[PDB]
Amino acid sequence: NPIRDIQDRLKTAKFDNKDDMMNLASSLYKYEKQLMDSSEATLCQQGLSNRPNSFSQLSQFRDSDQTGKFWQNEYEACKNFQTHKERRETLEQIIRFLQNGAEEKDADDLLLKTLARAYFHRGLLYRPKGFSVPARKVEAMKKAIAYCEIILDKNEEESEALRIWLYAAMELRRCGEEYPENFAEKLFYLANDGFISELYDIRLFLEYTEREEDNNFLDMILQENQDRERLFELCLYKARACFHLNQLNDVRIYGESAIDNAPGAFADPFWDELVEFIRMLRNKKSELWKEIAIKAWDKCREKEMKVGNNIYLSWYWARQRELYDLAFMAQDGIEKKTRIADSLKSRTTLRIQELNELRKDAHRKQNRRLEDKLDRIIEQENEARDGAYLRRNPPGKREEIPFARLPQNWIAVHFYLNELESHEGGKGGHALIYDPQKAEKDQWQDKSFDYKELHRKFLEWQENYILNEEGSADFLVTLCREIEKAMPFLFKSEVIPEDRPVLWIPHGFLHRLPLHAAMKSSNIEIFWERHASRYLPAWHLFDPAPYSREESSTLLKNFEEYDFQNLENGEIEVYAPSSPKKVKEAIRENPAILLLLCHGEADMTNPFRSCLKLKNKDMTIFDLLTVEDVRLSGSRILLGACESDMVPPLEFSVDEHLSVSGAFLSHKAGEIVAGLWTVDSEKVDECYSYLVEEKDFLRNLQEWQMAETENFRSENDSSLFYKIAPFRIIGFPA
Amino acid sequence: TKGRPYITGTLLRSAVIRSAENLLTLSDGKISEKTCCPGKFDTEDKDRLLQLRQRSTLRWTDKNPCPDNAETYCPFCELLGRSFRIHFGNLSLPGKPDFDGPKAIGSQRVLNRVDFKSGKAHDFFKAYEVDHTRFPRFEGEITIDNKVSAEARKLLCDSLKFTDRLCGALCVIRFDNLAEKTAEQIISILDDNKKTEYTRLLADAIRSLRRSSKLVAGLPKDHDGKDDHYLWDIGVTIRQILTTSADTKELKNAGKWREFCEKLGEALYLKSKDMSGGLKITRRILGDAEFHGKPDRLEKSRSVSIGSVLKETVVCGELVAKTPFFFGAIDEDAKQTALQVLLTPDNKYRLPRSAVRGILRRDLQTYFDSPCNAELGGRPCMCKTCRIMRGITVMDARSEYNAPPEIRHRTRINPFTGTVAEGALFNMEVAPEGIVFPFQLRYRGSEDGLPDALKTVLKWWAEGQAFMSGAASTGKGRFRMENAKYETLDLSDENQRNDYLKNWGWRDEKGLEELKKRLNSGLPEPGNYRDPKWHEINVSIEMASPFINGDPIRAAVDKRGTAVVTFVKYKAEGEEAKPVCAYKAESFRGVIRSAVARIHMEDGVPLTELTHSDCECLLCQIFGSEYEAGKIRFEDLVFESDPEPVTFDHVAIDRFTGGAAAKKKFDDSPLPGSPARPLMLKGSFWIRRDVLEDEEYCKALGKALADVNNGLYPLGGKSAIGYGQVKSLGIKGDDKRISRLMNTDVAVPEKPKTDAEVRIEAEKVYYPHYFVEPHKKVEREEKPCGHQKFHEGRLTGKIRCKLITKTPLIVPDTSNDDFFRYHKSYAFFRLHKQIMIPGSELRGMVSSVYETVTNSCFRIFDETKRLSWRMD
Amino acid sequence: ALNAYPEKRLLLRHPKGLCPACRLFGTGSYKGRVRFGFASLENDPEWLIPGKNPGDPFHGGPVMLSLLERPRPTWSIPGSDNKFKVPGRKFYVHHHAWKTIKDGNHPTTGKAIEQSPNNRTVEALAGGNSFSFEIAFENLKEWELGLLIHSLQLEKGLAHKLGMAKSMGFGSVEIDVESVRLRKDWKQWRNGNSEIPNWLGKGFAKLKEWFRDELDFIENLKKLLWFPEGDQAPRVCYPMLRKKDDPNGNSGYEELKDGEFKKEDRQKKLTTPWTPWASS
RNA sequence: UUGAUGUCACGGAACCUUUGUUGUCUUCGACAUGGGUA
Ligand SMILES: [Zn+2]
Ligand SMILES: [Zn+2]
Ligand SMILES: [Zn+2]
Repeated sequence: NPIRDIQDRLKTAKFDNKDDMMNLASSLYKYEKQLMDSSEATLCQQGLSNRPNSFSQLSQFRDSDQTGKFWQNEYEACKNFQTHKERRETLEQIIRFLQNGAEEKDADDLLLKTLARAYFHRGLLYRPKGFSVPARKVEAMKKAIAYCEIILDKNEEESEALRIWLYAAMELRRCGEEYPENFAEKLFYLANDGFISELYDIRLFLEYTEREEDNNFLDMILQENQDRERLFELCLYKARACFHLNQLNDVRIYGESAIDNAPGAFADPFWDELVEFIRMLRNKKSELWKEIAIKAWDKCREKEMKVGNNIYLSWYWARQRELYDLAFMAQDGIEKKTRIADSLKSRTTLRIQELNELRKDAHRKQNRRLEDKLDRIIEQENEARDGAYLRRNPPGKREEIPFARLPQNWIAVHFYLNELESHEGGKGGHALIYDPQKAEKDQWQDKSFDYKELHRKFLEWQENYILNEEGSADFLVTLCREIEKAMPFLFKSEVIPEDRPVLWIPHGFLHRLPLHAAMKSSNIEIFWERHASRYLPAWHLFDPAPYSREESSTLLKNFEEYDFQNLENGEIEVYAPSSPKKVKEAIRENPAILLLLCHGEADMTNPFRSCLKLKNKDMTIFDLLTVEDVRLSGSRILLGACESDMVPPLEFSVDEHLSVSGAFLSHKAGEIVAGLWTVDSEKVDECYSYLVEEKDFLRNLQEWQMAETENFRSENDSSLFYKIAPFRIIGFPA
Repeated sequence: TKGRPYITGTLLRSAVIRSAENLLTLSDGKISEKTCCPGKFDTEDKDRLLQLRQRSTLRWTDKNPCPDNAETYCPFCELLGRSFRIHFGNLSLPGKPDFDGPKAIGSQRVLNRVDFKSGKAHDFFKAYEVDHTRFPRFEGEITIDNKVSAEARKLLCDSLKFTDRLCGALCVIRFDNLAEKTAEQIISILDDNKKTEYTRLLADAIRSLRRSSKLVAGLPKDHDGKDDHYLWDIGVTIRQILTTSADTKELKNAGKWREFCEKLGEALYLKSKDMSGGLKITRRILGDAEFHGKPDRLEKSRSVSIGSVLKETVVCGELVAKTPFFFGAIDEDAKQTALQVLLTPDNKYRLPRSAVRGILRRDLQTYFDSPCNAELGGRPCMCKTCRIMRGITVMDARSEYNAPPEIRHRTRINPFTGTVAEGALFNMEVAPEGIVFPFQLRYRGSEDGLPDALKTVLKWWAEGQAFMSGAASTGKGRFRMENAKYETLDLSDENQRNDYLKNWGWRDEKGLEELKKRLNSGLPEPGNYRDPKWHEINVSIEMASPFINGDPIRAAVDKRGTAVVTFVKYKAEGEEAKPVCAYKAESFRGVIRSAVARIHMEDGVPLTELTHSDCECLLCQIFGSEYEAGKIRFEDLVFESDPEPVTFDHVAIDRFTGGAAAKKKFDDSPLPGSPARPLMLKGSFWIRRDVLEDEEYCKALGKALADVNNGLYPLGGKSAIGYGQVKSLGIKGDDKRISRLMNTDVAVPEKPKTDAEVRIEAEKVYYPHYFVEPHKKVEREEKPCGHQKFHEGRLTGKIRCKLITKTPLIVPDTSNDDFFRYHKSYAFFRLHKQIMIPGSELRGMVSSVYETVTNSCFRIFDETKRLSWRMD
Repeated sequence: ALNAYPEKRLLLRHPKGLCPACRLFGTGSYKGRVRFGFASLENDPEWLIPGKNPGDPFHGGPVMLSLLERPRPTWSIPGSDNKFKVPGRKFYVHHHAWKTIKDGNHPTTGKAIEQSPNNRTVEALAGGNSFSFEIAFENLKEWELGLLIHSLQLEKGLAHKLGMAKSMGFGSVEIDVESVRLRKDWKQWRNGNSEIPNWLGKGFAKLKEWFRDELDFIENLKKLLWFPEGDQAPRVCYPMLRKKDDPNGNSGYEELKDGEFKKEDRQKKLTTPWTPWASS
């Protein structure tokens, strides 16, 4: 009882004494606070005994009348709550109660230290809800600075106020903001104060060294005990200290040890510190970031979850892309550079908010195994935001598909776009061409190209295509000629042998380019006139299988704009109009040929909620992935306009979006034919009819494209090329 | 801060260049007999430029731009300056006046960005808004070199007429101490007379007087009808000071009187906050998230052709408030009211363009069912919503009604005690229903007429589903679009385009009158129509009891001297306010939310015991939280017919003397209700269809509404004495998805025969009253049973009782003390011609027996009474 | 002095909490767990006196009362000596002195009541009029409900006192419980009429726990609630100021004070139910 | 009070969360008054 506590304080209270008056104020402060909250303690309806004496003692106290000491103990209770939800709520109450005292002119420094520290800790707990850094987190870190500056003006060398000022300044840098004005001056004063044997403070002294080149604090860092909870932080700190001392062997030893014990969550500040270590080593031309970056990538790449077969999910770390660019540039083996690039591909990256959306979808469909795995990811990332400040450390792999499994006659062209290298003025685009029939010392080639103008050409066509489709035909031909100008090695027999089929594994916005339709200049030569092309989202999806021996064709049509004459009338079953129940039934029977002609809707924020527009209902991508009793091994699937409808417009050159073709490859479908942009209905009728009749998609599509190329050759009209270029084959059957 | 506003000629030049590109697309790049370049928009030293173009340049030809060193430039390159040739000057107010600062011409307002998925803002920005009615005109000079061709000037002049907005506003560009002192008197009177517990109540009641100064002459008197009121006659008195202030010629203007009551109430409000000496909470904290957009300086330059087809569709109509609305705008100086509405400088209500666009953008995303995740900065987003919103224009609207906003007082209830939580009282200004706003939407684009998304959206608004303001969860901001008329103008046709340019698009008030004659009644019919997100539920409540929705501030001011009065709201009819009695949406929402929360648990803990901050329990999913907006909206419930309040008076009886105790008057003025003439309470709440399609959400609401239907959640106050008792609750408009859950006779044993023996002798005379001596022990418990749930092992229900008189009964009707004709006469108590006994009479009668049986305390006892005898 | 501080309320509350009545009926800080509804007449009114217009039987005839004056605590507390305490809770006894009022005579003297600006005229219902009301309860113990029903129904031969002029014999009312309906949960409501005897038993056992056999306030209460039987017409009235003022020849307040109702023995007279002050 | 071959800021809903609730029978009998006498 808060009232019983007050009554006990009144029995033994000396008003000249300060220990008693602090306890009495604590009981009074606690009782008032529990009243403001509608807590169950408000059900205490009793009063104080010995009213004449209780009244006199209470009256003397009010005339005799610390706020700082009571609230300081309330904050120390926050730091011990396990959950971030518990800490975030209690920090909410402390901030609102101490706001009044901060306004007062005669404000105790203990009150101001507690409030600034509560703002800093609340700033660490702000959960992002978008691409931007939370605007509230920046405001919280700035408010903490303002309160500390009130104390620092009175005393320029206050030990705790400097630390809170420096803690918030570092987090402003981590949020993309610059350092405050006096960061150099505030950092110098803490060095004068001495050395603190705490992990969260050692990093402050390292910042002092990098700005003042003072070696006095470095030996103290290297003598720290290695029995602490966050051992990975200390190993990184000693590697930073050893590098300034030119103990390069120990930089390797401690740097490797830090990565081997790295925290599971990317929200842990270690990862941004680790990337900054590599960027500094690389900036100082030290040939040691390469070992660190490659090892950092090698452990970073296991931070993913599986959503059914071949569909992998990862959570958003803002500096993960830079780490992969660093590992790619560090690696020298072309085959090993392909392994780095292929680790990004066919993987969906979701923010913490979208992971909640997928968690709810799994709950609706009673997918408890996937829901539990998403719960751990959500909690682990949310619980690591203040783990460094609280000094806590809360506690899968996939096989590599060998490159020799490619058949000898084929040519594989892996792509990777290096944003970091392109920003530095280099050729960020890389073509990793593999020829199984050459000598092992010459099998792999690395072709570098600049993709800046190519990416701009894609964006102009994409905008002209969205505003006025089919009127963007001229911009398409200009785009297809830009593919060859960027990558002239595709038309060179030395780089790619003639008559041999070419497998494409693109990266980034290159998945949405017609690589097979690259045009080389008055006669014009198209790429498909020389090679027959296939496409894979990633090399780790390479699982060839024999086609389906069962002979049966299906045409799931929900497309009322056009009636496909050559397709609907024939040996193909026509289940039009098509509903989600009809689609699910057709998938379970394993047809030799399946046609799905319909529309679709794209979700920019979450590709798993993009849906096929069907009759009376929509079927999301997550719906397709979660259908039970699906057999589509060796089933050739032909898709209509839904494929282009369910891919959002491009925003970054290295972004990849999951669509229906990925949903069908997850069910071990043999081949998938789909258009990059919206496909003319009449041409879909003509093209898909020929493929189903002859049953040889790789050969027939090249023949059909060349047969239509002759018509284009006579007139050189962009309108016809716009209709034949989009079609491409996805998947590599045995 | 002294100075004046101005507009840069660079900003004007930017808008003219954008209009020229649109005109050159319509003419296929031809001005008279000259053809135009695409123009050059690429410079190698990109650092020197303050801003770089992020949008794509319009395309009307494939040819290369004019050479840098060229003898002649096309008319479009001449406009750009690639040939000063066309110099733009600054635009300034005529006469170059001076003002004390930015606040002398306009007010800063927060413009937030609301996250579409959560329904809550997570950042905002600020801007000064300068009213066009006060500063309508900026003047300037465009300087044109004589070497500029005629075709270039024709493109320039046509571009000025085509330029329709600048600085965020639609435009036409043509070329050719009483409150301070009264506060101290009142405070001194309060402090001298030791009446400081009334500082806040007096501040709220004085602020409510801003409606009219005639309220001072009608201020209530005591129960005797004399100027001895406990508030207005504390002192001269407060009433005389107010009466003197009202009669002052300076305060004779209603505008001057309104400012006086606001300043006086604000001054008395600050003093009341200073009085308290305990913990002090800041309610509005952790709210600053001012984030500005950052343009991308490494954006790829693009040229896009949009086609020569351009049609502008003008929709004119009315936006009519069907409910009270709240467009939030808090003034920093004013602290008495927590929540304030957006008003014009001359106190007219405002429907801002920023809110209208935000609702359109939200509704377009609802139609497409596609959230936009675009960030501030970079090239414009290319989703269907963003491309439609770039063709949309809406004009900022204000009303004719200008009466002061009514202030609603909201509380939070402690669920453990059943009483108001400590310090949980806040104010909110509320704009009235019945206000009419002139609506004009224009859409510009290459479609034939409006897009199907906008046809469906505008049809949603025409059906009364235009939810446009804040406080949506308490039924604020529902509008209907009425008198809709449209006409599509074909800007591709040269004759129509030349006529559109000649009249500045008919966007000024004079030109708009001509255009409204051309408009056709109705709206375009959507080819693909999708149902609205929200579905209306109609609720009918029958009340066979009196009702009161406590309004303490109106009780202090109403000419009726009653202590408790019922809530009333005012409807705008033109420029007049009509009062009506209503059940508040906030009160009804709180009851419905409590009915859900008291019967559901999360991990074995009742939802009433949860803090519901950073929470995602069932209650937060339906009613919302501090992080996610609610999915159910409760409106005000009005009464069918027009019941008029009646007055009931009460006295507490001293348990020792047996007479009326010396206590403060607590008479009430509720709305009458009886079994013969029940109160009919009707309204509607709206529920999102995804909530209505969820079996677990409809299950939770159905169970709660089943308890309201079974008389477990009385409405309003004074429930203990028989008020607010619900007889039945019905809902319609949900396909029975909720109402499907809203659906032995053993004789009571006879009483035992008493064993009390009283011997009475005929020759004796006995005293009328005697005293029961209490036992010395009084059993007390420190914590009574909480109200947060239906506790297991406890009992909840109803007792049905029959009262029979054994001797003549006198329960008087004290409303009329001269019933039979000084000598006072009273009739028996009745309500609506029906003879009744009020529950307060029966409550106190049975309470006294319960206190004696349980040997409880003397619940009513005049403790501070001091006796006095006489010497002999 | 402690006006601005939240602990001021703790100096106004008892150290041990709330009594049984302040839990069931609540306080300004704790909401009650019972709700009393308006009672409504079940039949056509029966009036004490016929109305002036025989056409409408929905209004009754006026009756003029005697003088209703303030209670005097100095009568129950005779002097300033600390031995004089508050005697207890006042209950008005049941009698038929309203018959004398109906005839227009004073109860004490038998002399005709004269109209004065002090007394009042009322429209009184007669005996034999029935009303209906419901009581709603929430979160009650089985002993709390059992005593509440006991406080309502009392016993055969007992009655409540309601309304104006309880001194003159107006207001004897008997309450009968006719239905108890319990909320089992949101969907089910049951009939609790069979469980009434068990609620009564637990209420009595709760009193035996608190006070053991020392239940004398209960017996004195039931004597003051006692309703006169057949052929019993107790004469109940206040004495006059002086014996000369009473035409009946009974003693007055002047004569009683220097007599049985002396200061030393007055409070024992007042706390003994049905104690005569005159023998005639 | 702009600078010019490049401004989607009509590129951003002050948005989200809190029951004016709680407690009280329109009830009722003993005085009032200060001396006076010696
Ligand atoms: Zn030109
Ligand atoms: Zn968008
Ligand atoms: Zn919750």
